[PDB]
Amino acid sequence: MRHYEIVFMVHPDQSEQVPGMIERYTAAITGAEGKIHRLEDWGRRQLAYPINKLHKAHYVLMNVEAPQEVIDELETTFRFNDAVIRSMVMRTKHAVTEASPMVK
Amino acid sequence: KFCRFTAEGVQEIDYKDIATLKNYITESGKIVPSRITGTRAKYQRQLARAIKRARYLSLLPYTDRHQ
Amino acid sequence: PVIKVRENEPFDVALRRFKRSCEKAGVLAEVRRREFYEKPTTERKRAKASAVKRHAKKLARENARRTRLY
Amino acid sequence: SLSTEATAKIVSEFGRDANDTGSTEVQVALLTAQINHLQGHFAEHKKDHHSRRGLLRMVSQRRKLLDYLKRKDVARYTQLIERLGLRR
Amino acid sequence: RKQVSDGVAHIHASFNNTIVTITDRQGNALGWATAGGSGFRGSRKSTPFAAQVAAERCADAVKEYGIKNLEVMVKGPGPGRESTIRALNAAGFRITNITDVTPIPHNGCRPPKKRRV
RNA sequence: GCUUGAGUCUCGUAGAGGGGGGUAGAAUUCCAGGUGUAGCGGUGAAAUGCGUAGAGAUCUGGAGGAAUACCGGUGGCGAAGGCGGCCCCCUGGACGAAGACUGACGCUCAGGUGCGAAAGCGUGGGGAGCAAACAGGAUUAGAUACCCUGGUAGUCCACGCCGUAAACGAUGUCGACUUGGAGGUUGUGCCCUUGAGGCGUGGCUUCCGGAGCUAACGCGUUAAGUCGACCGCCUGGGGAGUAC
RNA sequence: AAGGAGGUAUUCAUGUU
Ligand SMILES: [Mg+2]
Ligand SMILES: [Mg+2]
Ligand SMILES: [Mg+2]
Ligand SMILES: [Mg+2]
Ligand SMILES: [Mg+2]
Ligand SMILES: [Mg+2]
Ligand SMILES: [Mg+2]
Ligand SMILES: [Mg+2]
Ligand SMILES: [Mg+2]
Ligand SMILES: [Mg+2]
Ligand SMILES: [Mg+2]
Ligand SMILES: [Mg+2]
Ligand SMILES: [Mg+2]
Ligand SMILES: [Mg+2]
Ligand SMILES: [Mg+2]
Ligand SMILES: [Mg+2]
Repeated sequence: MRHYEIVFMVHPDQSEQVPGMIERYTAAITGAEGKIHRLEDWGRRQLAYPINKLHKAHYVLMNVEAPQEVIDELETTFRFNDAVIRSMVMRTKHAVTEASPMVK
Repeated sequence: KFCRFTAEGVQEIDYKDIATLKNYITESGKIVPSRITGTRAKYQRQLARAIKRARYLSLLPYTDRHQ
Repeated sequence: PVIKVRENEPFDVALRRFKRSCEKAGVLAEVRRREFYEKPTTERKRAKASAVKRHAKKLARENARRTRLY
Repeated sequence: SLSTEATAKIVSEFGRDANDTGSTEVQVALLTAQINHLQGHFAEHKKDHHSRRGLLRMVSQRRKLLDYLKRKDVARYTQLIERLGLRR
Repeated sequence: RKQVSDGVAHIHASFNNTIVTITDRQGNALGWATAGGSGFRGSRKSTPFAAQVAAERCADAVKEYGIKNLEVMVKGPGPGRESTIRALNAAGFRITNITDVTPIPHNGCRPPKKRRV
């Protein structure tokens, strides 16, 4: 299993749905027996520049150990979901189960 | 001189650490050269990747004439 | 290079500060280099020649700093 | 390249002694598995000339090892090509 | 006519010519002036003095609106690039911001070929 | 038979190495609209050209193509050509540490096969910017040019063909030996890391220089030094890399 | 554009700014 690290920024209007989306993605990964090493909802953060004329996205970070097929499926879900403004998934060698600097 | 990263034995830049990236960018938003900063070459490349990833995630501005 | 006039700041000082900020940014140099298309061969040749010139004079100074001028 | 567990399985299968990795049979088996694996990749990416060069090196190395084994021990050569299904 | 007491001065300073345009904060243009209108032609219109007189002409043009505050946005590699700012200060506006807005590409379109002169 | 050459395995390291697919922002162009008015554009100086049907400028929205500022470095990677935003998938090579393993399995290579910048060709798309040809305006005694305003192939994509470059380090590949210094980059061992340090030990890489070599220029442990193995090539200049 | 200084260039507390 490959360690991934996902950050997906959500439209602030849809901030009330973020725990639901978090639960759905967690359930998918857990159903695929993927580990979840970190999950940190950063909240609204006042983006440096207006993405699609919108500010203050809901960042939400999540470090995961899961297979690549489920990651690809999750990426497709991100692309098709209008709620999430942006997302990025990056491979990592080791699961960094430590506190994030901004949360710290 | 005085490469800051090798002083603490940092393994990776961890782009989420904005404050360090703020030190290593200029007011206009571009990356300060390693010749000026004093960073080692390997950490400089890691720092450049981290800043670019942060710019994509909109934690840092590409330029000051953006928003 | 955004500049905002500080409280109790003279205009001439502000203008000189703005010129300093533009110099540090290197705007004029960038646009001037981008005025015309430089071929990749020309760019590589120019960079290499400049490095050679810099290195040569460094060696020249560091060596000729041990001689009797008079 | 090739995963660790797959390499361990091949070494166990073809090794005269389980820890004898340097065996010519083991090397040929490892090369054959890697060559067979890359067939799908190069079918997908016909323009990957840089990787195909490494593939050619593997093929040439395998035939050199096979020639050496044929010189040294004919029976081992026949058995190995039977195991791996290699034309001559 | 609609007094606003704060304007934006866009100074487009090319090598050949300098165009100064006073506008509202939102973007609607109020008045403009250029060295060509100032009468200088060619080698004389590509000089800082022409930019200064064009800035003065523009300030007179937008004098009707009674603008007091003025933020400056200077753009382009122009010969003067500064004489316009000095002229506006002399004309008697409070300069609030001095901002450079030169459009620098991030390795975009190919520039024209080098001149062989 | 042996283990020193060669190769395999264990753990890590750095890299614009390659292929495929997404995505980001700046910028150019065009379109629609608002504000606003007589110039804009260009040159050594002008004109062609564009603008009262409202240009240029300024603001908002949209479409599209191409390329990735800063970082960036006589830095890195690749056999060479060459490779530069970020992310994911597939994939090649190199190097270091400690060992274990096979046991000469090696080096070179005519024919042969493959890769091979740019321009060019075929079929089908795409087309923002740039720009051979071409058109116009200038310059000049002339200007089939340099300069200016436009501008088609092409530059981009997919699949084929072409197979040439000052494809250059003008230096074939492999191996061994021979004084040094200053750096860069990437590993790694030890010494109290007395905190950014001190002493080693590899790989790749830039400069200076000794013997030696060279016609000289210069090369100089990455040799053009002292040698060994294999291959390619030269025999005065033109005619000619031309004719058949 | 012209003149002066330092270096191969920076360490030179952050803060302030
Ligand atoms: Mg291998
Ligand atoms: Mg031009
Ligand atoms: Mg190399
Ligand atoms: Mg041949
Ligand atoms: Mg071509
Ligand atoms: Mg074609
Ligand atoms: Mg066509
Ligand atoms: Mg032309
Ligand atoms: Mg043109
Ligand atoms: Mg040839
Ligand atoms: Mg070349
Ligand atoms: Mg040759
Ligand atoms: Mg060979
Ligand atoms: Mg030398
Ligand atoms: Mg011929
Ligand atoms: Mg020829």
